Amino acid sequence: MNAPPAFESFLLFEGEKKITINKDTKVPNACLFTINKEDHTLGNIIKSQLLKDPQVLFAGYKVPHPLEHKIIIRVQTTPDYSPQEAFTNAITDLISELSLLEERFRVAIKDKQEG
Amino acid sequence: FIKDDYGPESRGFVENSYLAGLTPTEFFFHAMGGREGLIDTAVKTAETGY
Amino acid sequence: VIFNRQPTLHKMSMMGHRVRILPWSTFRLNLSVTTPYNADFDGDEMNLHLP
Amino acid sequence: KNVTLGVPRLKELINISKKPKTPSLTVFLLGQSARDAERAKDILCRLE
DNA sequence: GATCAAGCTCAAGTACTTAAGCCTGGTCTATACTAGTACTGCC
RNA sequence: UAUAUACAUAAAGACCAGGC
DNA sequence: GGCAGTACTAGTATGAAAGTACTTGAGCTTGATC
Ligand SMILES: [Mg+2]
Repeated sequence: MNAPPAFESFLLFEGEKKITINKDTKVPNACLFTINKEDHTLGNIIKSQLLKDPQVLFAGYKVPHPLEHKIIIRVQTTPDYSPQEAFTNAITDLISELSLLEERFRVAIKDKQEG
Repeated sequence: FIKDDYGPESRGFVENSYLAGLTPTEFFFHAMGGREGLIDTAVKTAETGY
Repeated sequence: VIFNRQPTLHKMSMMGHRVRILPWSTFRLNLSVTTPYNADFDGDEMNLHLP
Repeated sequence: KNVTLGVPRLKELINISKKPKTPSLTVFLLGQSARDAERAKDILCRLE
């Protein structure tokens, strides 16, 4: 009777922003992103792309609680590199990876069939 | 068992481990020693609460 | 809320808590808290008294 | 020496029952009758 | 100095009060006797 | 046009089964 | 056709507790009287 709807995990209702950016006062150049209606699929890709960036000192995510679906990503970069720039370059670098993987998987298919 | 057997097997010593498994009688004596645990837990609670 | 489990043997079996509202049907409590109430999770139940 | 302990002994102290299941009296010896077992067994016979 | 009666104390027997905390389900709840009313059969 | 349909009833007890 | 008797229905009436405390009875000792 209290079971939440199945669709409630990936669907946003009125008023919920997808992303919420809040600066972090503990630290200089630290920012904390809040992603609604996402899980470890999306959060883990980005964290692991941020740690390749040598100008990123810290990156990590957590699901605060499993029953509510949101991600919280802290990022701390070096001075004169903004933590919002770090998080955008991460997303464009995956897109430039996954667009290279979808093209290389199509070539191996045609090679595989009758070849 | 034979009358007047005081040996370790007749009087309830179980020489098997739960992994190798208890033999038939050792299973019954092990059940007699566990009943004394269930009974205590049912009796003592009503005294300790009064 | 105040939060209880019978029988209450000592006073650590009634302790005030701070509500957080989550789905599904069961009260949920930290595991360190299962020492005072002497409650393991197999079919247990606990009362809730909202002051 | 089997003495009662646990909850059955707790009802005795609480109720202050006149007759406990296991009344017992410990007895200490003063002089040489403390060290020597033979001198002690002598007093042992006087108490029993 | 002795005996009997009365009073007081001790021991034994009989009677009275209690036996965990909370919670969820179910099934089942008089019978017998007496009186009054209605229907049937007989004069 | 105005005004109105406002809540109560499922008794109690007994035994039985189970839960922690 | 009318009255009496019998039967049926409805309502009313009634083994495997333990312990402590109090009361009663019996026995012993002391005092008074012969
Ligand atoms: Mg349990």
